Amino acid sequence: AGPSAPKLEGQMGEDGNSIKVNLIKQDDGGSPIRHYLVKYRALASEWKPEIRLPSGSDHVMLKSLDWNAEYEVYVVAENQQGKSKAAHFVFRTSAQ
Repeated sequence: AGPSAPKLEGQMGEDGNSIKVNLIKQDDGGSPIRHYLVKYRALASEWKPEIRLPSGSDHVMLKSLDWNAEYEVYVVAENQQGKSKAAHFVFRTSAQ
């Protein structure tokens, strides 16, 4: 039970490996949502030191990743009355 997994919109910075993951909400039940659990990995190493967002954020970010590499970002959310499944955002970095 609980909210539905967030929708992750991808904004890539012209730096080549600067990634902003925007967390769009849709169904929670009056938005009783609490922060996000964000963990991501690349096509080289898995699960990097994950991060927990503030209690009610808008996005999560990662900077200075491997060039010409693929990345997987998994974002879970918490809610007053339980947890909300993980949504998966996938992208690739630019070339150095």
